[PDB]
Amino acid sequence: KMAVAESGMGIVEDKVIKNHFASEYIYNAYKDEKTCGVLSEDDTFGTIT
Amino acid sequence: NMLWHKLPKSIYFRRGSLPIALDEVITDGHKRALIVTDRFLFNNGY
Repeated sequence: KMAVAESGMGIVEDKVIKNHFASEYIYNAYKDEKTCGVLSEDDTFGTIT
Repeated sequence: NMLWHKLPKSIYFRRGSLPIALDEVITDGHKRALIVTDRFLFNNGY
């Protein structure tokens, strides 16, 4: 409701079911994907990633 | 009469050889296992 009064376009009823779709799809797939510290470990000869 | 010379199929040996050979018995199809051990070699870390 605060981006419609300044910008001058858009309807208020459609910017509400688009702000909720780009904030829970991005907390349903990148929840458990390790990107810190250690990723994997194969120990046939010794390597880490 | 006739003599012979029989042996196993394979003898892996050198310092640092246990975790690497055991990879060979899971790259082939083997799912279930069983172990035998003394009582002194179970309460410790062997």
